[PDB]
Amino acid sequence: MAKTEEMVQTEEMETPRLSVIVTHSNERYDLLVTPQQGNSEPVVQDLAQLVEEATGVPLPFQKLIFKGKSLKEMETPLSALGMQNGCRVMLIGEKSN
Amino acid sequence: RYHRRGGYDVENEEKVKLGMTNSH
Repeated sequence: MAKTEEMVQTEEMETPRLSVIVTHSNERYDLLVTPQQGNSEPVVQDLAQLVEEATGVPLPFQKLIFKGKSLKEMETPLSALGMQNGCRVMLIGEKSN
Repeated sequence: RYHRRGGYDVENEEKVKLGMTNSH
């Protein structure tokens, strides 16, 4: 279950086959990593957008607790935004869909 | 209810004695 040494998930414009595992209690959605930074290295709003765009749920309606940080516009440096193929993200609460 | 998998299958439910579709 070492989702790190892969780099072969869902490819996009800048994202080199990078998708994150968005889990919600049991529900899981595949969302592409936020680019416009450094391909494998996403932006600070990455973890925030990953869970948000995962099902179209506003940030204040969920609670992202993963990647060694919390949901926000900016928390921990990008270098700690899960330096891998998206990493894993989970939120506690509900989801607006 | 407009809640995909919340508490039960998807509706409000009256029994609510089986969290099989609580989130899964």
